[PDB]
Amino acid sequence: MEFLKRSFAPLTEKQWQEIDNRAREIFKTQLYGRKFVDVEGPYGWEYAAHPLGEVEVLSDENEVVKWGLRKSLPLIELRATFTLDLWELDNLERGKPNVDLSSLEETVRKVAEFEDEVIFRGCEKSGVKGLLSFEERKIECGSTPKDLLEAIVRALSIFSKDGIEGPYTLVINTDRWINFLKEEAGHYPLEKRVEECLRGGKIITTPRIEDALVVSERGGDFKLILGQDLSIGYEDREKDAVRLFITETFTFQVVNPEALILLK
Amino acid sequence: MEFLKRSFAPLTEKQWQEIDNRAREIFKTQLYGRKFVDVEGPYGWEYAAHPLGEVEVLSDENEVVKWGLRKSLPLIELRATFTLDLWELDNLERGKPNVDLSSLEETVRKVAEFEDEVIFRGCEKSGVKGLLSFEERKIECGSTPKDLLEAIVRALSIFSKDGIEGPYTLVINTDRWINFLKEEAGHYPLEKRVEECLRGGKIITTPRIEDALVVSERGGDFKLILGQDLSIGYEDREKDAVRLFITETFTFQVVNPEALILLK
Amino acid sequence: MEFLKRSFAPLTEKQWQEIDNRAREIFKTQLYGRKFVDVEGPYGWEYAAHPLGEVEVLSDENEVVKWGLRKSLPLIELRATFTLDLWELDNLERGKPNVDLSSLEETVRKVAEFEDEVIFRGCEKSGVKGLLSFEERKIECGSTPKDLLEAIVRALSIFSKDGIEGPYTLVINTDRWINFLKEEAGHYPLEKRVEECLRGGKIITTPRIEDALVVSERGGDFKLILGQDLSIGYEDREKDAVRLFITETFTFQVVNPEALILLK
Ligand SMILES: Cc1cc2nc3c(=O)[nH]c(=O)nc-3n(C[C@H](O)[C@H](O)[C@H](O)COP(=O)(O)O)c2cc1C
Ligand SMILES: Cc1cc2nc3c(=O)[nH]c(=O)nc-3n(C[C@H](O)[C@H](O)[C@H](O)COP(=O)(O)O)c2cc1C
Ligand SMILES: Cc1cc2nc3c(=O)[nH]c(=O)nc-3n(C[C@H](O)[C@H](O)[C@H](O)COP(=O)(O)O)c2cc1C
Repeated sequence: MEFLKRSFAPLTEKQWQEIDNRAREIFKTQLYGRKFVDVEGPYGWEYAAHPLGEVEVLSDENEVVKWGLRKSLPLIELRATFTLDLWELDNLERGKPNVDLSSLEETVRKVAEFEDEVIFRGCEKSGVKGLLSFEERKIECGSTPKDLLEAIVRALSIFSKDGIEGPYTLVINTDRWINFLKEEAGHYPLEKRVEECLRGGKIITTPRIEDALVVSERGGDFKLILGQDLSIGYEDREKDAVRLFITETFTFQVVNPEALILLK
Repeated sequence: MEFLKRSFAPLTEKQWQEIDNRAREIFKTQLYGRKFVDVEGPYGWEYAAHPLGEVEVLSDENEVVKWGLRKSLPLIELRATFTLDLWELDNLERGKPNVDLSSLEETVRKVAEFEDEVIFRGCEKSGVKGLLSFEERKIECGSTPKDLLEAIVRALSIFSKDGIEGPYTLVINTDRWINFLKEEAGHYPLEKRVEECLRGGKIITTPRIEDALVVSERGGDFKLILGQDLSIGYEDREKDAVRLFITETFTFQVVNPEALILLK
Repeated sequence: MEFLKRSFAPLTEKQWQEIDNRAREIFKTQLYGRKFVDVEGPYGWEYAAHPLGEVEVLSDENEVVKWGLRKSLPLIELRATFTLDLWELDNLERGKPNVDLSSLEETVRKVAEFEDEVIFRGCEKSGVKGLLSFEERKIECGSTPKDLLEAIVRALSIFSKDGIEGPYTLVINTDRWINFLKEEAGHYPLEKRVEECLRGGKIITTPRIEDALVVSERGGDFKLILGQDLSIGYEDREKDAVRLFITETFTFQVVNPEALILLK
């Protein structure tokens, strides 16, 4: 929106859309949190807190007018600034297809890592509890593919007991997955066996957690509340480059922990 | 709305509307805060916090992704419960015009006093700063009517210097006003002189502050944010009476302190 | 107009209009000169001098081609620059109602004081003669309200003798007015008596002169020639704030001194 001072940057429309395309690609391929959680629609740049629907009573028991504050979740606003050399973008205007945007790539990766850290591990300052903070939803597993399949079927049985009925995904670490493939030596596609024992589910390999994780895709369980989605604006010009920034206002909420099962 | 479990109370429509009329009368005549502040429209029972439009940066200066929470004002939810004898309301159904509602009257007065305390003195727990907490907007005065008129004209000059241009009101204590009338012995109507020196303003006498107070009615200066306006619901029936409650979700915000001048 | 480089400032339309509203309020409430003088319409940013309709003959008496320059009043162009923190305005974009504009307020007050100094006391460098520079239009007065009323009726008689017939206003100092009220102890509203003896006039209390002053509102007596009215533009960005400026091109002319009577 107009708060992103994009129209005041010394960048043409083509340069802005190239930066936007690069950031969108990297964000789309590196936002592992947004692959299984539900994303609540942006409420605007002015959104400040998400209602938790609770009252914290702070009055004495003898008082006649008993009152209390309303519990809410404050929104986390992040701004990561990066400088892009202006001569390289002017070369983009000259016809250069491969324009150097390494600073933009690094900043986008850092922002995606920060958002995934908030989603998975949470933030204590903002009051958000991540996926990995629900220890009561944990079941053990082994390093054998048979152990993984048995853990998956046990997780499905737990989901059925809890009333969770929907598509299931396996959020497993990349290295762990690489290893599980290693003990699978020609017998059958391990990914296909996992998907079959996931009742037609899919596998999400992410370098954001150490152990594995199983969630249900039925929806309405894992909200990602957005005030303003990932956006790029302009701050100032440092006489050789332009200092752009990536901003996003958001919070996270695990509504139903029963739709979550941690392995190992 | 339907959260107020009014339809489950053993009260007919006539009894509910009599209770509502009595509460509305007492609230209308005893809500001195709502006589000069601006009332933002109710946002619903689900409103939790009012955006302050600020960011509290909580990241280190060396971090690449600098972030911060969004500042908001939590809503104060108050519930004051009262029991009304059911036989008296059934007598209301018999044709009794003067039905005993003394408990309702006392509870309404207590709720109005609580809201005015929040508006004027504020609450530290909820982060609201009241009118009387702005000491930098204070000018001295005397116990002589001439001193009051001079203080009023000085307050108007201060308002003109600050750019505040609108209708002005005098929020003075009842006893103080009674006294100022006492030193006015037949010379001229003191209220008329005050209103003339207020540039056509009016006088609000309230037993909610000790000293006097001057505000401008131009609007957009003193917001009273309402989530749910003053409403009456039903909790339970104590085998002889019905335990009804008065609920209200609200917060207060002094946007422009320049529209406020405290006397004495 | 486009000379005010407003479109090149890192401010959205909302921020510009908030700054404009604040400046307009303060200017409207603090421009005591523009409350009784006639304001000639803006002639544009290119206006340079106001014709006085005179010729200053600079040729010798023996010359055959006698010539002379045309007398004019040069326009006074003022630029007062102020820096507004950009983070506070971005908070305005976040939803903050009370945005800090203290620098803007101080600069607006300084500009208003400068314009009133030009109007009342005048400038010797630009050739403008202010209201207080007409000593031949002076009548004595006293510190008693009766003395003020007698001075007002004498000023009206002088106006009638001079042929000035129109609405009359009293431009009196704030402190002086406060005092005159002080000697008025319950007898009658002194402002009403002054307005009645002003033949239905009004009272303008200003902290811009020491003594009092009486003028007629008939019009066409006190011109405030404007080239460009009070406007706000943008100069540069100091890497944290934006250096905006307030500009105005104007001069002043007392056409008929007979429409002016100074008290004390
Ligand atoms: C701020 C506040 C909010 C309350 N909200 C509710 C509510 O949503 N539902 C409810 O039944 N009681 C509510 N109450 C009151 C009590 O929880 C309970 O209903 C009852 O009034 C207390 O009865 P007791 O004296 O047996 O504890 C609330 C009280 C306060 C002070
Ligand atoms: C959470 C957050 C919010 C920010 N919001 C703003 C803003 O609204 N406007 C702004 O100009 N800078 C904002 N910044 C950045 C700085 O305030 C400033 O603009 C600049 O980026 C810092 O430059 P410095 O290295 O000279 O301090 C924000 C930074 C963070 C971490
Ligand atoms: C620059 C200039 C402007 C003059 N303007 C006027 C004028 O507006 N009206 C006028 O009657 N005479 C004007 N005069 C001339 C004298 O003021 C006067 O009219 C007459 O010509 C002189 O006669 P004298 O020889 O008796 O002085 C002007 C002369 C000069 C050099």
